[PDB]
Amino acid sequence: NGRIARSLMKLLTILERGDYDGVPSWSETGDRYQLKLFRDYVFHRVDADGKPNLSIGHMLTCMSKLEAGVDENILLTSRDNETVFVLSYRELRQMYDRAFNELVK
Amino acid sequence: LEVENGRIARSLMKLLTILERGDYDGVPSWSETGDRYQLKLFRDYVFHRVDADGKPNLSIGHMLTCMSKLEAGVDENILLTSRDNETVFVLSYRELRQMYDRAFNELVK
Amino acid sequence: MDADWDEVTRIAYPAPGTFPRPATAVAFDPIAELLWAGFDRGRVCSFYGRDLTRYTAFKIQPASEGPVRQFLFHDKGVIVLGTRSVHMAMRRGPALWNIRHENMKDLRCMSFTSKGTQEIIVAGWQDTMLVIDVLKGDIIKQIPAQHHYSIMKKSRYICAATKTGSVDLIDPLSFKIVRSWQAHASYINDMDAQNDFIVTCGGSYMLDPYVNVFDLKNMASMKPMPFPPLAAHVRLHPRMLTTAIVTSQHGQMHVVDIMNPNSSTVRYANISSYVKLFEIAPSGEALVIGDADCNIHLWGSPTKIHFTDMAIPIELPEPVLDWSETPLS
Repeated sequence: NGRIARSLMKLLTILERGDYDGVPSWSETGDRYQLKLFRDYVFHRVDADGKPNLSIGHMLTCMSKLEAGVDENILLTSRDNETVFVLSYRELRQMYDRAFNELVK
Repeated sequence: LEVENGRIARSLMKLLTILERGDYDGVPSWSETGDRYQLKLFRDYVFHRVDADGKPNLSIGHMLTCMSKLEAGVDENILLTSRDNETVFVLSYRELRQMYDRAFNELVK
Repeated sequence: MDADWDEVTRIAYPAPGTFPRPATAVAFDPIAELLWAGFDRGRVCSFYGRDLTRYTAFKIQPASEGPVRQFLFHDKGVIVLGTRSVHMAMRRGPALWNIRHENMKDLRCMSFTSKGTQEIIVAGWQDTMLVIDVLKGDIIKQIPAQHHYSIMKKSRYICAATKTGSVDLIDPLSFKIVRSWQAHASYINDMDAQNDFIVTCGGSYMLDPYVNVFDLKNMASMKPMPFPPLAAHVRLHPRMLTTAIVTSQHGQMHVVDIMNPNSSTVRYANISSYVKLFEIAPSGEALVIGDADCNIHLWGSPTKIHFTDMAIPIELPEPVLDWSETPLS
């Protein structure tokens, strides 16, 4: 099927575009900030002492739950721990889809 | 059940672990410098392509071919461009694959 | 009132050791079992349940634009007032909207208007008041402020405390000033308005030995409620509609009945510094007192304490043999 590969490519397509510079929705007060934090949650994990946690099981599991839009909640946090969200994969899937559609139209 | 091609899925995930990571291993803006900076422009080239008028080119065919050439490290060159549009970089997938491997290995250590 | 009430929980936020800057705004959520706190540098966080466990957190403005001013609450989420902007977020954290404008210069207070929770008006130490559509996150219209305002509470009218010890009684529909009430000689330190009463603390730096009282139904001032320790903060009880709780600057609290003032109950909150914040839960079964040492003291009956009418649990994240992890390669 290859849904995860396509979802990974959608993440790369959606996130960190140069055109987002100076756009409020992608700032820490904007309504798409959680999309950056989800990327951090999955792919920029570290243990205590700061060593990258590159566990592939975590990555594929999170991407799979995202694709299925399951009701499970996860804790998204900024690096400085001053932003803390509780979001479901269900909501995150909807939010990524919204961001993607902004690129299509 | 998810069914995925191993090398393609893994190559995408490795890119994501590297890019826009920010500071790392005592190196400030590690993700934005050296080898990692080239990977940043490569992601832009593959996934943030726009045509004239600035409309996103979202071709999955283009994305898959580029990721495949990267993983295979072919001697074909590509043209990467800085975000301010001023600087152009010429390098092969072979050379990019080397930067790619180096950058990721630094996360493994 | 009750007798078994006590300090149930004390937390220090921000945590000692970074830094000694207390919350600048606090409010109990009427819909979720959450205490909301706002801080300097535009930081907000919520605390869940009787133990005040940190829940969600977000920013509402750039760090340079100072403190959080006030909270309001909507079914869709929490409205947060900053100095030069207005923010709305999900209770679970993510931003819904963020409104800035040239005429948002020094905001201090806000209130719902005549459309239930659909519309708010924001104001401050500035000559303009801005009316906002909460659902759309849009400014609807702008209205001159007759005076600079520091505090807003809403009952029958939008009650707006000025910088000169007066309260303007503003019609929520037309926004005209119906009546102005000189509650204290030179300044107002605190004000609440609930169920056709206004209550105030204030002075003539020097606080008055009473809580002044205004009858909104009959539109007349009432005999002040004596408070010898000097009244600093006051809140009306949400279930006992003629009862107020008053505290001194040092945490001496009196439960008093506006209709029978001489009858009173006295409790002492052992705070290490002076009171900064004082709020009562919509349930009337909890209150918080925050001091200048960043302590947040939660009071209530140790067995019955809860913040909202429906004390619901909230959306949270989720062995002998548990061997093993494969790194990405």
